[PDB]
Amino acid sequence: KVFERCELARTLKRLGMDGYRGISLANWMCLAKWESGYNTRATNYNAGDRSTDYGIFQINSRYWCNDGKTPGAYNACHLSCSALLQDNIADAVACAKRVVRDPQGIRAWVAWRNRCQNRDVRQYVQGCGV
Repeated sequence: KVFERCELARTLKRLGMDGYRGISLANWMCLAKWESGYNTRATNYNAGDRSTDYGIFQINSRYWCNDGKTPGAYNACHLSCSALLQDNIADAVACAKRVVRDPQGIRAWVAWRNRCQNRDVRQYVQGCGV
């Protein structure tokens, strides 16, 4: 599923992402935008270290979900990476919250540091009714 901007903003709000661990909805929107273009099916194999990024938030298999093919990996979200490829993003959201409960918080994703951090992300949620 490729979410439309405002559709995603309201879905994320309903899921309790607005201000979760201090992270505004617009930050999550900015993150999803750059990680996948709001696409829940997006995947990216990382030939460098044998791990794969999954879903709308491009969550990595080395530590967050289990795909059985990443060496010495962990499954902190305790989900099969398949759960991160569903149209329904409830599981991906559960996992993104798990990610940010760690010290780095939203900084866990480098694309967020590159495209969202210290930027005006208000545009992401404008007119969405959130």
